[PDB]
Amino acid sequence: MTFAIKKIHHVAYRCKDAKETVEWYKKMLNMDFILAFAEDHVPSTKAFDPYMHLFLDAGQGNVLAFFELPTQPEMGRDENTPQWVQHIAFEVEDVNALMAAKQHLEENGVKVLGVTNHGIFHSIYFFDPNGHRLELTYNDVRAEEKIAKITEEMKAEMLEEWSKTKRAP
Amino acid sequence: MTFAIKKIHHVAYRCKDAKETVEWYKKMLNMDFILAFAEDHVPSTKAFDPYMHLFLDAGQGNVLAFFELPTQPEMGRDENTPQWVQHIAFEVEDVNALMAAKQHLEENGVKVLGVTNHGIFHSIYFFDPNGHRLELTYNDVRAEEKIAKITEEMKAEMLEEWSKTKRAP
Ligand SMILES: [Zn+2]
Ligand SMILES: [Zn+2]
Repeated sequence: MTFAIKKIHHVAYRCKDAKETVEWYKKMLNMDFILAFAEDHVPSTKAFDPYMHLFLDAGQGNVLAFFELPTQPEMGRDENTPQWVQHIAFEVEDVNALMAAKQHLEENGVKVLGVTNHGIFHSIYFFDPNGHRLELTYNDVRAEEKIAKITEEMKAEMLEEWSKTKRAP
Repeated sequence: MTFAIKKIHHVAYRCKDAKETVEWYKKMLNMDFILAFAEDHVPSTKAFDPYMHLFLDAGQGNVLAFFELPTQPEMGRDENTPQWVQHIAFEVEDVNALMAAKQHLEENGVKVLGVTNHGIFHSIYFFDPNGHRLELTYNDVRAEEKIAKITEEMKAEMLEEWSKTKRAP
């Protein structure tokens, strides 16, 4: 291979209101507003169809990005997929940070589920003001040791068995 | 604030076939398979409803994650939102890496759009085997200088004007 992925540059979703979204992510998660692009038409088309594209700081140079499309029909969803599948999780340093976040969100009126033990990490869950599913998580102190038990042979075997049976291997 | 977001921990989407997805991301983008969770029922429910949750290495500890839900109705989409809105972009080091990636993808039969100049970064676009919109990008050498021209006052003003008019400020 002549190239390697460095990191996630940005992950983009639709939002209902750019200013309300910027304000919420700053207030609830201290995520700073980096920049915005905006145009009154979609590239290569003439028709009036404005958008605002916003970048938010998600840490270590990662960006959480939104588009507001004020002349498009209201955002919907993939009705064939459960809500818990599509989500974004952000890492916090440790349990003290996760509990701090949980308390802060609750004090600001956000319903928070958790803490949930996923073995290699521990998480809390809440919705953003656009209905996106968010997760905050910290890695278990023994996470790398538990992951390292998965050998390349086990990975191959698990995928093959799953491909054959579509039951948990 | 008593906590800070460190980075994106994982971003999750649905995939149609776990093994084909793992194989494609390794072949096309050299993204390694880290681990998988699988169960035959969704937590807290009894009914047969298996899933496989896979983590792929997206660089610097970021994870691109997928779920395969083999007993659910086929994946769909939000029909009220254009395809170009929801997407994920991964960073490459520089133009040589982006052109290497473009050539590699094309040699493996992937249609690639680009290179597109976005001023602060340069990008190529292609679909994954699940219909997700992918982007590879490298940052312009003067990107930080161009972004630094946006003062906190300009950000406030742009959001206020946009909130009022819903036209590009
Ligand atoms: Zn998760
Ligand atoms: Zn993009």
